[PDB]
Amino acid sequence: LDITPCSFGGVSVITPGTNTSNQVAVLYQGVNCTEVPT
Amino acid sequence: SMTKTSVDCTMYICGDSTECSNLLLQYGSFCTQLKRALTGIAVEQDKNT
Amino acid sequence: PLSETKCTLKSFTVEKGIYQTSNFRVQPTESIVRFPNITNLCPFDEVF
Repeated sequence: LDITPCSFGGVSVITPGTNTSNQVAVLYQGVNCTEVPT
Repeated sequence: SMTKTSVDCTMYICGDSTECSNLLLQYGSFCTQLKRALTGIAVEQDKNT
Repeated sequence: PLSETKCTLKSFTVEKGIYQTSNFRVQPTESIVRFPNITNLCPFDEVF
């Protein structure tokens, strides 16, 4: 049986600052989100 | 411009063990310097275009 | 994730831009131990 390792890909956030808005856009880089931090 | 790369210290140094992540924090900000250095390359490669 | 910007950058406020934070952590579920079926114990009492 082959071994393919887990836990790959980064987490990037896109937000305006604290004097503007609290909304955060989150970029998942390189990982397909059709399959899918606390 | 050239190829923009990013190197994580979690998957490269450690073999996904609990002992390697606990002893990485004793060395501190050594991987804080390397992630800010590869970020500052990738800002200036977009300014070259 | 607004406070993940404040945790990694070690700053009280947030500056406008795009910041790299962290990576995925996938917790394992079970543990698999594989050993073949041998009904014979080793003769350690013969040499002792």
